[PDB]
Amino acid sequence: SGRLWCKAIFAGYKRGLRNQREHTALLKIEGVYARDETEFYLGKRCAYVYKAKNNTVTPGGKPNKTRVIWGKVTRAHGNSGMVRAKFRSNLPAKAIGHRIRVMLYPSRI
Amino acid sequence: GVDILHNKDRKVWRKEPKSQDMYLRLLVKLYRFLARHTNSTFNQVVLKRLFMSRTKRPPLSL
Amino acid sequence: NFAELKIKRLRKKFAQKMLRKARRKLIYEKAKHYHKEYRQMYRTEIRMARMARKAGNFYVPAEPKLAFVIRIRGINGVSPKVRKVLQLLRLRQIFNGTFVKLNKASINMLRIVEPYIAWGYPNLKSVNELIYKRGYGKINKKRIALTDNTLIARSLGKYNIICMEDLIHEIYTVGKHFKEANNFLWPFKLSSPRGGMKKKTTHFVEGGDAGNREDQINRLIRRMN
Amino acid sequence: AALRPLVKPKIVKKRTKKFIRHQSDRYVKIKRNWRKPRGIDNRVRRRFKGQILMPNIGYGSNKKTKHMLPSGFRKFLVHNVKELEVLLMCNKSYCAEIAHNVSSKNRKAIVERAAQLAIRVTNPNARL
Amino acid sequence: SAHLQWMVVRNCSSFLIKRNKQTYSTEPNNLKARNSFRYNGLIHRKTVGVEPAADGKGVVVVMKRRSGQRKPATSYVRTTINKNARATLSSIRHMIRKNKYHPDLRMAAIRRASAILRSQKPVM
Amino acid sequence: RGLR
Amino acid sequence: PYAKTMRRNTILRQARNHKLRVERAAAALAAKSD
Amino acid sequence: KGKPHCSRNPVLVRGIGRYSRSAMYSRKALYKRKYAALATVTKPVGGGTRVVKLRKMPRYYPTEDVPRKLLSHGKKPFSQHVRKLRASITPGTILIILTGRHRGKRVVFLKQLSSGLLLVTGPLSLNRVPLRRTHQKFVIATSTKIDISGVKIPKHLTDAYFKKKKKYEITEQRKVDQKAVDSQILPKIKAVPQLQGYLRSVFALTNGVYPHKLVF
RNA sequence: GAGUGGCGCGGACGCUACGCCGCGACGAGUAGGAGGGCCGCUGCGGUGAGCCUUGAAGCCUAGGGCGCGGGCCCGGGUGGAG
RNA sequence: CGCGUCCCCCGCGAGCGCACGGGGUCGGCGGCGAUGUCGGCUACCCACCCGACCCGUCUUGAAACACGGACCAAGGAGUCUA
Repeated sequence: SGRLWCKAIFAGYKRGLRNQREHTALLKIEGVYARDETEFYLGKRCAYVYKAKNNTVTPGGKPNKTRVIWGKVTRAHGNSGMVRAKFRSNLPAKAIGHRIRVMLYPSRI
Repeated sequence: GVDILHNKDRKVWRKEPKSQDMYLRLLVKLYRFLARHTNSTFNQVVLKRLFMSRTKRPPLSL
Repeated sequence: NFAELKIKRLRKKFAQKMLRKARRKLIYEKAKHYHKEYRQMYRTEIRMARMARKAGNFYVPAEPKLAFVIRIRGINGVSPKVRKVLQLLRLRQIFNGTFVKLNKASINMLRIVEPYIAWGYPNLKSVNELIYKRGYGKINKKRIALTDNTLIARSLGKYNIICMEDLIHEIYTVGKHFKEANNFLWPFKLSSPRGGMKKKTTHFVEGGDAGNREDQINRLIRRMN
Repeated sequence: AALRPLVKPKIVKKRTKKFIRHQSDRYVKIKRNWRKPRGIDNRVRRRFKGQILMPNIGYGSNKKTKHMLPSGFRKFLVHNVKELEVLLMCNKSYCAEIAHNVSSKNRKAIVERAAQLAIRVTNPNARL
Repeated sequence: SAHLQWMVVRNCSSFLIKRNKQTYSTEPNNLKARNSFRYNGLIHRKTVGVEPAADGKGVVVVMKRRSGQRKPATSYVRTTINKNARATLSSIRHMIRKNKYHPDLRMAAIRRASAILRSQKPVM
Repeated sequence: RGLR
Repeated sequence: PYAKTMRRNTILRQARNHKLRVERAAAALAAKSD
Repeated sequence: KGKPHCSRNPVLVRGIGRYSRSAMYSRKALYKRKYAALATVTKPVGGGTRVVKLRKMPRYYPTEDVPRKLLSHGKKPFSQHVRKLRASITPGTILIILTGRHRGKRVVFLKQLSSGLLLVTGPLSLNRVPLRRTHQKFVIATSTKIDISGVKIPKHLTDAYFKKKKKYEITEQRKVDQKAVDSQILPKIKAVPQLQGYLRSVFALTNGVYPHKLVF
């Protein structure tokens, strides 16, 4: 019926300037623009949903092309509502500036 | 970063004889046991000396 | 016929149990007496200060007996005289901490390394969390964690330091056996200060972190511990 | 109905890639077989950022899972049926492996015996 | 003695087989089949062997006798046990414990006998 | 003996 | 081992002081009503 | 011989009892409570008789077994765990089941079951959600609570009643149990105006609606 | 610690002692030194009732793997005598 | 917190059970599965982000506008005696 996930942009990796740590990603969740607002999103499940050539099995359905890398929002990055997330596979740099879905599925409210 | 000098951290004494002779190497097994198990410091000195080179254990005259 | 062995081996088992309880009660009552002492020490420094103010005089409190010296600068490019003193203070690594008793011989060893250390006059609570959280005993030349009192009773018991509280009392209230109880402690492996340093290079007085922070080491111990 | 090992822990590996030799990519005369660079100016030798890694002892695999195959067994290499009875007591820990230069007819004997003795073989269907 | 002729055999015996970071002994009376002081089956005065039968069915238990130990042809006294599993394993337990015969090979012999009885059982 |  | 006794005493004292504080605030509310 | 009294020291904080061991010695009255100091079953046989062996020694030992492991203490099974609720999930509250086939649906909470899973019946009439379990973590608790306090939820519909037995076909029991609870809640969600329409409708994130912003 | 006195036939694992186990601290590196290699090449004495025309060596390999590495073992192809 | 005994001030009780107690367990579950699907980390190709100058050498200092090296195979340098 409706959207049950919040719009996050994979802005880039946790990096220095001349070193990047690919294991941690830096999400930009739409609406939250301060460390105050990002208290809600800590521990939330987040998916990089993409689609590839070959039909992979879909749990609760027949094989679609759409795939996921399941992540978790770990903590607040920086001062301005950015958030660190850590994925079961280090995200591809294909997805820098593309949509990942921070879900409300690990609710605390 | 710890300011240690590793120059002398390895102690350069014998743990065992350099020899492959079995009769000595059985006497070492016997005094490996007696040294560490008995409270006697004698057995520690005998074990220590079974390791040592031909030149370090020179012949004692009658 | 074993009935005597069975009974005798159970009496020995029991004699050590009642002996534990008696030591366990001593350790309990020693700590209860120490709570009474720290009250009286803290309360008298107020009492003395007050009657001096009532008179219109001043109460200059005792120059402190006990410092907690943390190393704040690293291992690279250090003068030989500074190297030597820092390893006599057992500060061989950045953010290592040791308790140092103040006298004339010690304070001239803490001005010779002033740029490289941050020290002060630690609180009672600073001595607690350091000895409990970070407290590792040097037992048979091995850094072994103070997880039971009998680690402290086996090394230091000949100086009548038979529990964690006896060690804390001997450090804070710099006792006759401060040297042995302090050398028993391994230098405290403290983490980097959470919220940051102000400025490593310069002295605390000129907006830095190096040198003497009298009351103010306790702000940074709680930050680093 | 494959043979299970006694215990199947997590074979954790600190690196899965090969330590390829410095400038083995550039030249065909240079093999991939690792050689420590001992050049005075060698970027790889003196650990510049973003260069080829040098194999340390640090990458050493956990001793409990070292030489352990993905199946949880370790290889023991077997030339004939007389070297199987070696393994009939180290059965749940070690798997047999028939050597390349063992004949077709002699594998048929080893594989069939190993099934009797409940010994796992890594290459049981290797001539036929 | 045993401890001496271990120091000869430990590395350079014909039965010794080193490969794949493993060490084995193909000696005719070693139960755990491994290069070990305890398990070596030529070196001790008392030795327990467990082999399959001359037939297909049962286990032979090789006791080495106390007396003629320079006398190979009479030194090993073999007894075939062709019974149910539980009683084959019981007989071996009684032989070793209740004769006191090398009683620290008591369990290795049973585990071996058990694995021989498993072997000569028809496959599903 | 006191707890007898 | 004495830490348990010290903690119990601390918690009890804190609870008693909080009850006294609530009573004083009630007295203050009554004074404001007066 | 003695019925167990319940612990005389009330729990002040977890681990620490309110009364000292001198006050407790007094409270237990240990000043007048002081005190001084199989296998073989012979069955007859129809010979003589036999002595049969209970738990006979095993017929197969493997080539190697694993050693018995060390003993921890705080590692109970799931049957013996303590079950948390939030302050927000109280009986009567309307939840938003987030994750299921019933995702985004506004659904009435009944009771915390004895597996930590919530019992939830967004009336089958409105939501098309039955007598069903949900997980707390996979549910938003809304600040919209009906007065459910008067209902009689049956004992027999417990954790073992909603456990997947293994085609799924609805038992005539599960239809009776539905309606018996469905009939007690439906007149209480109609006592609040515009509420049944809310339960029929499904939760969505539309443009500008950021879950952190909306307190509810 | 010891001497004279007032029913059921049972119990994991181990200890190549050149082995196995435990606890602590530590780990840049040219020239250079030392050690250990179940790293590799070729020949000799022993040894494996080894392997091999039902296919040795060599070679190729988008195959399965092992070792920190030197390297190695398996699969498949080629080959024909070690 | 029995008391048999000692005087200044006036040597072993039995049970049970809970656990902030010497390093994780569940006596909790749920999906999927034969011609399109699962796993396969490594290896083949490709893409993207970050890093990333060419080795050997003499040198205080080499990516150097220092020298040697187009490419490949095979050979090729601390030996033996005293």
